[PDB]
Amino acid sequence: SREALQETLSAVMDNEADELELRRVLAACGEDAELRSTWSRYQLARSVMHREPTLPKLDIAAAVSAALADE
Amino acid sequence: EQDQQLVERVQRGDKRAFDLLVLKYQHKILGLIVRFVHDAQEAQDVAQEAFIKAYRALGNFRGDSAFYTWLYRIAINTAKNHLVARGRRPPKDIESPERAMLRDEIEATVHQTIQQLPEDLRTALTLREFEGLSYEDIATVMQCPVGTVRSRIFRAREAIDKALQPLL
Repeated sequence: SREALQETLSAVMDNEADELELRRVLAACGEDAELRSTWSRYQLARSVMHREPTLPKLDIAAAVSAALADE
Repeated sequence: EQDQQLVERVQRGDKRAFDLLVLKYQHKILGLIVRFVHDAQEAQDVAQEAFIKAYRALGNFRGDSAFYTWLYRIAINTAKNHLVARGRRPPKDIESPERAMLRDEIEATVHQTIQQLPEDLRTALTLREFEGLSYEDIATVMQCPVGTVRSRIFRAREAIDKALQPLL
C-alpha cells in the first residue's frame, strides 16, 4: 500500500483527501520512514516549482518529533 | 489557509500531522532563523525550539490567519528572543559548496522532468500548483473526472520524485 499511500499523500498536499485516508496516511507516516520521506521530497520539489528556499537532506522534523514525543 | 486539512489535525492535537508541517516548512523557518543567528548549527537548534514552541502554543492559534503566517512569527519571536536572551539587541540559506551543487542538480532535475511530462500531467499539476484550482475546478477545465485529476497530479509528482530519489 505504499503507492496508494503516496497518492493519498498527494491529495493531502492539495487538501483534497478524504477524511478516512487522511487518518490512515498519518498513521502510516509514523511507521514507514520512506512514506514521510516522500512527503518531505514532495514539498521539497513543490518549493522548486515555486522557487522557494530549499536545503536538501535537512530533517529538523525528526529532532522536533523526538523532542515532542513524550508529553 | 493553504494547509487546512493538515491544520485541522494539529489543532486537534495530532503530532504526526505536526511532523508534516515541520517537514514541509523546515527550510523557510531556517532561512528565517539564519538571518538572525549567523551560525549554521545554532540556527537549527533555534529552529527546533521555535517549532517545539510552535506546537506548545497551538492553543493560542485561532485560525484567524494562515497557519504559516502565524508559525512564521513564532519563529521570528524565538530568534529575536534568542538575541534578547544574550545582551544582543535584535535588529538566507547558506550551505556547504557540496550542497550548493546538489541543490542546483535537484533544481535542474525538477524542471527537466516537468519539461518532459505528458501534457495532461503538466497541465493538471500546474493548474493545482500555479492556478490554485481545486480538483473540482480542474476536472471542469480539462473536461475529465475528478478522480483523473487526483491521479494525473500524483503521477506528475511521482515522476519528479522518482527523478530526485537518487539525489536524496
